[PDB]
Amino acid sequence: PVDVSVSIFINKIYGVNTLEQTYKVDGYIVAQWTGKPRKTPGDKPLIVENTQIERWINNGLWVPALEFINVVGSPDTGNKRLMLFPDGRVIYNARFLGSFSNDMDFRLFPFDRQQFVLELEPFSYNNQQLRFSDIQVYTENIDNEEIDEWWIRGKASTHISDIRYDHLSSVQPNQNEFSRITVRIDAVRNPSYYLWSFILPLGLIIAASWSVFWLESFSERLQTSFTLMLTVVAYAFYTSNILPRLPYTTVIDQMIIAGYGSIFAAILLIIFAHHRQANGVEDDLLIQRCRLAFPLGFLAIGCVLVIRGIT
Amino acid sequence: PVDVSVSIFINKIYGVNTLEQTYKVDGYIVAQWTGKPRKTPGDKPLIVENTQIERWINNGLWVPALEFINVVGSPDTGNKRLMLFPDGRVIYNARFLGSFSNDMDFRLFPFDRQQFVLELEPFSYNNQQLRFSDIQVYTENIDNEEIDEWWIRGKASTHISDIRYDHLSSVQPNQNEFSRITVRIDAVRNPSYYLWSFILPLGLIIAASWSVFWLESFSERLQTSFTLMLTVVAYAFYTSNILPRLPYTTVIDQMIIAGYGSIFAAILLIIFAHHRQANGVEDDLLIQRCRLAFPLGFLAIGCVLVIRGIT
Amino acid sequence: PVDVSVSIFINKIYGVNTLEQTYKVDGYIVAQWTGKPRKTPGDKPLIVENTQIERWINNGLWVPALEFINVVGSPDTGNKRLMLFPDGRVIYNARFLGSFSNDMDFRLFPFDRQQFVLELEPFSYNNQQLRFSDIQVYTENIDNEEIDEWWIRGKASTHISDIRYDHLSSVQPNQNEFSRITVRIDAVRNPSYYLWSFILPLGLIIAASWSVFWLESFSERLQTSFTLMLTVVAYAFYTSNILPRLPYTTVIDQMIIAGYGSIFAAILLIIFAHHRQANGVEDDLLIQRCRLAFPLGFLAIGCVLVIRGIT
Amino acid sequence: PVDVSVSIFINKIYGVNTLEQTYKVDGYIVAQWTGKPRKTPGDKPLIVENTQIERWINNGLWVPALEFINVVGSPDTGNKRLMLFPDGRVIYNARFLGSFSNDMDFRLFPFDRQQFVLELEPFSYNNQQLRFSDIQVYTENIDNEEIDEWWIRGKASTHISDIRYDHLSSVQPNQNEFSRITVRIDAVRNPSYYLWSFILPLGLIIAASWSVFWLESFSERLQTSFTLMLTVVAYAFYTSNILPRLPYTTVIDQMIIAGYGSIFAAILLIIFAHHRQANGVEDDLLIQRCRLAFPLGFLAIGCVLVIRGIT
Amino acid sequence: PVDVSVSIFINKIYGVNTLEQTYKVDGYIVAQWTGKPRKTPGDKPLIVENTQIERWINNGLWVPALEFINVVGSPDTGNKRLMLFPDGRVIYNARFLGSFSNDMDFRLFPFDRQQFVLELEPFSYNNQQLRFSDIQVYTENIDNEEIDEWWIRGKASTHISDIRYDHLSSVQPNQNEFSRITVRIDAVRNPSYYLWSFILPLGLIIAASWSVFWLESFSERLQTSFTLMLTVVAYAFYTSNILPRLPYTTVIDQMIIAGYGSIFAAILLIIFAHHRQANGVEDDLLIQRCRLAFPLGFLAIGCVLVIRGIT
Ligand SMILES: CCCCCCCC/C=C/CCCCCCCC(=O)O[C@H](COC(=O)CCCCCCCCCCCCCCC)COP(=O)(O)OC[C@@H](O)CO
Repeated sequence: PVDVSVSIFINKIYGVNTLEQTYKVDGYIVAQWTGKPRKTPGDKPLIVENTQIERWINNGLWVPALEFINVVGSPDTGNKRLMLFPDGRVIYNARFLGSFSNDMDFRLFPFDRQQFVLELEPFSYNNQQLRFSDIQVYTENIDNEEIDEWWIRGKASTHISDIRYDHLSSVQPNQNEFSRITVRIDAVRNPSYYLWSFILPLGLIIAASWSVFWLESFSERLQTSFTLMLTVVAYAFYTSNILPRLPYTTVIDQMIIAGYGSIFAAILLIIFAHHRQANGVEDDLLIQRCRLAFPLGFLAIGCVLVIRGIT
Repeated sequence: PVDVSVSIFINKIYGVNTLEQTYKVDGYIVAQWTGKPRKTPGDKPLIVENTQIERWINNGLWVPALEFINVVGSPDTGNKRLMLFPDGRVIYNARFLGSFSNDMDFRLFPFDRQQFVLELEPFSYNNQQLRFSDIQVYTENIDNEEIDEWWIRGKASTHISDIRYDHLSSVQPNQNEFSRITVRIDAVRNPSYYLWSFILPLGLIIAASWSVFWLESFSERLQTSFTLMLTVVAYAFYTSNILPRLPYTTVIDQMIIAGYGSIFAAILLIIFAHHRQANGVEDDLLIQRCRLAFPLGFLAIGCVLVIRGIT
Repeated sequence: PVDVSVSIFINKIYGVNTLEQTYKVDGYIVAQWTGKPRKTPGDKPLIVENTQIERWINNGLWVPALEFINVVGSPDTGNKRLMLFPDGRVIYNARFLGSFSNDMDFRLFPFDRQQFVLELEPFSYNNQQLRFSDIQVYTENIDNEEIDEWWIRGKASTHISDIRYDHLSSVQPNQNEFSRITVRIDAVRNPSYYLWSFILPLGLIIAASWSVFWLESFSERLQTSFTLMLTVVAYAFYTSNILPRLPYTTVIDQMIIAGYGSIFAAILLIIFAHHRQANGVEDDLLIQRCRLAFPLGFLAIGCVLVIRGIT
Repeated sequence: PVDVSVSIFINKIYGVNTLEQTYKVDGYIVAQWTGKPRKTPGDKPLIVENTQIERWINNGLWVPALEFINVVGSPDTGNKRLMLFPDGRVIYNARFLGSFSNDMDFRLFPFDRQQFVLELEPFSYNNQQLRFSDIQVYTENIDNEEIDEWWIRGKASTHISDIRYDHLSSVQPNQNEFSRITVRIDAVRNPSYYLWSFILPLGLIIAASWSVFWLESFSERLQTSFTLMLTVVAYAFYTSNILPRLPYTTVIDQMIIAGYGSIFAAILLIIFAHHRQANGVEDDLLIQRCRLAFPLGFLAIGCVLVIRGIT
Repeated sequence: PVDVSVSIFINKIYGVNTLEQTYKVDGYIVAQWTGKPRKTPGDKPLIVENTQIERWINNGLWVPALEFINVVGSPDTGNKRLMLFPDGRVIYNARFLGSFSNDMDFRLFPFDRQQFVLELEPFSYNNQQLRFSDIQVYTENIDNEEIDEWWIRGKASTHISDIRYDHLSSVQPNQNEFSRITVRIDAVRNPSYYLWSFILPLGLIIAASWSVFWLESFSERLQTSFTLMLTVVAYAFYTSNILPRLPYTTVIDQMIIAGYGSIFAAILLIIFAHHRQANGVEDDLLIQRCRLAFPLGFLAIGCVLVIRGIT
């Protein structure tokens, strides 16, 4: 088995696509193994750049192809380089930008924690085995972290494992296990834009909706409920036009649904308080009792949604 | 006829485009046939990766080109690999990401069932025949299925058939039939975001529109009908800005049309109840009889649309 | 002159871009001519696929380049293939996906008829002449036609003509005429989504705007006219956010302009009926006479626009 | 110096991007010079198409590279062709589609005049000099001009000049001057969609805003001013969602700003006319004097903006 | 060490993407070093263009690969050129268009200052050292500067430094330091569109919101507060649909939040002034005292945000 040591440098993680559950990573790959001794000009390391690599492969140089098994498409490889030492060592160094996919769950959207993952695996070998994985995310974004969309916690997690492919050759004593390198980078979204421009104003609109119980006429309470209903629709548009698309409801959308429910429940109470001929449009304490019971009932419902997400 | 056995691995189905009726599939192709015996270094399997394949074809190696006849454009092939055994077997292994087209019908949009299809066919041979097709959708997304946009039901359907091209050579005793592999994957859309953020609030807006018959003045009933009309337009915008574009009306759009109709029919009844000098603005039971007849009439219409889609 | 027979297969017409007046076509090209007799292995047809074609051209095989003179850019050619018969025949078979441009006129937008056009012409020869053109649009989309955006009427129109380039060599006895193949496919847009979700509700909003003449106060008529004006603006946004961009006004936009005009003309009549001290805010039959004259006047204007488009 | 004669054919100008100040041009380049006499098969012109050109360059054929110095990126060259005559002439013919940049000024947006520019220059030669430039915009779009986004006035302007690069070799007696071909095509935007769907309705909304001075109550005048303020915001959204993005204000945006100013100035006058206890809510001719002074003052302001743009 | 002198020409800086913190730069690279003397045809400079460069590298010409270490992906290189002098000098000249990333901070969005950065570094050498860097931004955009999105202040800053990579070979006496060229171009955004179409009208809407304290009824003050609340939501949509996406709040968004707060604080005061039975709906000077205290309190808050950004 040819031992291969790998170092991954991460320069930039960006472009998270929520519907496809993909993200872009730009960085370097440094693979190093040990072949047989060779003679190089000047008995010093020999450097072979981008298009000269292909001429060495045709002459019989063994350069294993390393594939990302989560990449969507083909990574946009930039500059490549080989460094053939006279004692046998070979260092392969490449620049990559690709779109990677992972199971990402945005159900706590403004406060979600993701885990960007890179999986590396030799494309056509089972007994060329990876030993060391060093991940150097040298971008110490701890400084000026508050201007970045994603905060990166911890350094990185590396893991060398053996993946078994049972859908393989009949003769598979050890001919169906492939070495795999997994890199995990934890991240936390930056909940400042979504906490000041989406959640705070939505709390004020819903809070102002309970003001409808302070008007002093049945006709006034009903008519201003439709303006409130139009305000929430105009707010669900401002939200859905900015927030990322998802196949489930986040915590912002569940507040909007509660906004529709609060206004609609107010309309039923306004109508019921007016047309029950036991309190009627005369002295009626159902409205006064509703000035207090509506904020409390909504606050309790806000707690049920706040424990559903955490659990 | 050279027998070819094919295995397709499906990694990711995503990016459904409703107007073009296309979708993206990423996975592997494994073709295997049996040529003539050859001598390989060490009498062990020989591996030929990406750019070394072209050097073997120039020397006379027979590598048939397999084409997807539903792909839109050219698939973005990544890593390729040949494995030439000494006893004659040849295994071709490639990575593909392409955009595939199929007749997709979204007329039940939030509850539609699709059928993603891959069709494979040799590009230039009629007596190189495919025998086996194994489809391994190993992505057991049954776990964490609720965070995915599409739920995949069943395993997969494979079928090897013979397609006849009558627009072909004059001498076509058997020279116009091509083997074809068809793969079908059933799917069901995830109706949670569209059932809580589009259908439920739309039911509340239309339900609140019937509240206009509880106001106690002709001037009030007419003026609040225009606010309701503005609310539905503001809702048709919030819907059309998120839902996928289609050349027909889905079930959400047919509710919006009923929303316009309900408000417009209310305006005619409000005006007619006021200007018929047989009940007039005095004691008038046409409005009271309309507090009940409007929700029932709309509920019945909702059933007609609910049976049109199923049938 | 080398006679060339051409067959075009059309698989998919989609992606109409209204501003650029381009559309995408995916299909096959089959060119067939007759060269000089050659000797092939086994005295049977010889097949030369994608990258092996270039090795035959370098050895002196004559493969004329056929260009689409309406394509915007360069078509994305997929698989290619040559079939060299021993008696001299050569069949060239390629897969193309390109963006094609034609003079498209959308002035009747929801009911417009287009004409998708493909123009083929040898890139560098004047006495290599095309004789036969067969267009096989085998996609019998007559079934499930109602789920497609474009309905295709008729089969196809083919035409072989000679284009003269006067901007050419001084010696042009016949050295400036190029054979050209023109393919025309008629189509009609699917006017169901645009007839139920854009035209019908717009007719209801404008019809409900004439209800402003049934209110019984000058203050009420004026104030509800501004809500109507806001409704039409909110509707012109919902329309312009979905309809394709164009450099002229379609029939939907001309109804919106009439919507603005009807409301604005109503405001002038409401104000004039109140401030003319010959009928004044007292008994005034100008408003009653306007309950009828407004729908009729608007209906007549709708006919003028309905004959302008047809003519 | 090798004399080079150039002909540019323009097929399509489209895709104007206002923020980047770029546009797309599709057409042909025909370069012709005179080398040394050669012997061709049959003593007739020899044609060398796309990939065979590279084999002639390797054997020492001089084919200068012509670069567009305004192109953003690299043009998407399609088919190429050489025509080597036996008497020495060489004709180079290529198909290009590229994105070109020029200083474009949209400050009169709906009535702006642009000037699409192509600049051509040999990439690495100073004494290979261009003599003739013929620009053949054969697209006589005078017919069906009204369905096109851009109207093209005049034919074309050509100019062969010498550009001096002072940032060049120390020995630059004449080794720093490069021949340059400049092509200019005048154009005028099609002001029909923007004159009927954006300017006319905006004139009606602002005109209807002056109707607020005809209501007969302080409470009514103030409340309907906020509906008008909401209408203009709803209109600035419909405008900014369709008009191209720019780093300055066009003439449409300056009308919207005047719309905000007119409504806001109306609010101050309504409040001031009510709370000055010299005319008060009693008989007050400041409002009546404002029914006339507001349209005139706004008309005069419209003239100041109409002379600022022209000057 | 081989001395390399570099000149960068900048043609166009555009396409700033605020979420990815990237921008596009188009220009030239001119590298010049001195190899060993060679014999050229005619004893004059020899020019080797695009595809002929690769044939010289295969024969042993040393052409170091220069990489941009901030580029996202791979730059779209256009025309290349070598100029081999007989005395040994070699000049490498290339055209590039790439997407570059830098730490960009938009927290003062309409008045932000950016710093576009290009970093150049040899890809595989440590003792090939860069000496001179000349940056020639010849685009004297001082003229017609007001039609450009970005104003460029100063000329350019160049810097040649040594970057140490400690993650490198065990034998690193000097084998881990790489020469680096850094180019910085200061810029200031053009605050005209965002100062007239976003900040001025937002100041008028908030100013008009304080007019609610001049109405003379509790019912009128409350109902027109909800129209104001709808206006601000309709304005936050018009803003968020045009302004660039960011992960923090700019100065425009902080005014919108103050707009929500001002209206919501007004609602509490309106309700409190009506339901405190010490001033009540009778003669109440809390509203009059609020006609003045609201503009002043908001003006002071506007100063706190105006000093937070500067500090
Ligand atoms: C299906 C609708 C489609 C289009 C929608 C149109 C938009 C809105 C609709 C309004 C009408 C709805 C039903 C109303 C039925 C009318 C009720 C009725 O029969 O009795 C009298 C008729 O009205 C009158 O005075 C006027 C006499 C004529 C009757 C009504 C006016 C013409 C209606 C124009 C229709 C458009 C046709 C064209 C469509 C393209 C009124 O009592 P009256 O006199 O004691 O007091 C009136 C006061 O002004 C003085 O006291």
